[PDB]
Amino acid sequence: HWGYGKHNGPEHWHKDFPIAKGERQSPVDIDTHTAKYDPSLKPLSVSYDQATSLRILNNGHSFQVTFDDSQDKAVLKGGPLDGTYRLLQFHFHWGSLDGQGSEHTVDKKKYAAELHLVHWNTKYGDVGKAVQQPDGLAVLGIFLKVGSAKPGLQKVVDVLDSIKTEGKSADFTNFDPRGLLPESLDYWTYPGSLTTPPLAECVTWIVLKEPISVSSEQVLKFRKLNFNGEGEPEELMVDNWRPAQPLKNRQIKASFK
Ligand SMILES: O=C1NS(=O)(=O)c2cc(-n3cc(CCO[C@H]4O[C@@H](CO)[C@@H](O)[C@H](O)[C@@H]4O)nn3)ccc21
Ligand SMILES: O=C1NS(=O)(=O)c2cc(-n3cc(CCO[C@H]4O[C@@H](CO)[C@@H](O)[C@H](O)[C@@H]4O)nn3)ccc21
Ligand SMILES: [Zn+2]
Ligand SMILES: [Zn+2]
Repeated sequence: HWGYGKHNGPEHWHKDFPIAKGERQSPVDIDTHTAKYDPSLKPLSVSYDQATSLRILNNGHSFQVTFDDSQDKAVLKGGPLDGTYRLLQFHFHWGSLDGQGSEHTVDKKKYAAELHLVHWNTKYGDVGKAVQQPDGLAVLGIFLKVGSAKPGLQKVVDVLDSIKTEGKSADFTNFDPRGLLPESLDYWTYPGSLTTPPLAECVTWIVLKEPISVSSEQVLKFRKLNFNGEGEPEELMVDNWRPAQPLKNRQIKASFK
């Protein structure tokens, strides 16, 4: 009923999810010359030392690594946020070729991929309640460019052969998501939405300025995953990105000059 193909892709999503044409949809193009430096924005606090990864799963739209969010173990605070947001999962969006794959763009530039670390506001008790609130989630977005390998991604890439098709999962304990972060935490921020159905308008977006570099071999492994289930016609999981949506009545703020 929804995907990234011609007949069920982003241009169709509004029929089942009318909020797709809403006032705070994501992703957006980040126009760097219109984003305003906000000296009131605090440094982002990423506290991932006690993260407990659980599983890696092909859900037919991406692959995701899930975390134990039943306690304040891996949390995001600070930056534009009030209160504490627990890490639930990370996943990626990527392209069929290196010149596309990201969801956010920077002055219309598309990156080869984009990493989303999804966190929810503990004031609302569980993620299902958080997605119904305008400040319920915080998603840390990180761009990927192709160049050198990212050592902290290799443990992910090497297990993808075991979750090739929709529905497959595997144990993925003791994975440290700090290994996926760039050096700088300079960021842009704006209020937006989930980028997949149900497209709920519950996200404070925090998009890092500095991309991470991954190797061509690493992204090639992303592109060997399948959207389909085992035994169905093979359709490579590539181009699983929603394009930029209208900014409408929103301001993007920068944490840096
Ligand atoms: O593709 C995307 N770009 S995204 O960052 O906007 C983004 C955000 C999301 N979210 C959806 C939800 C609602 C609960 O669902 C979650 O239920 C948990 C168990 O409680 C997890 O087991 C499970 O992983 C799942 O995520 N929260 N975030 C999904 C896709 C995307
Ligand atoms: O003194 C200040 N420092 S400030 O930068 O914090 C600041 C911000 C503001 N505003 C922020 C907004 C919400 C976004 O709407 C904005 O985006 C445009 C394109 O999106 C149009 O919708 C509209 O023209 C608009 O510019 N409205 N006003 C006013 C004064 C000051
Ligand atoms: Zn469906
Ligand atoms: Zn995402």
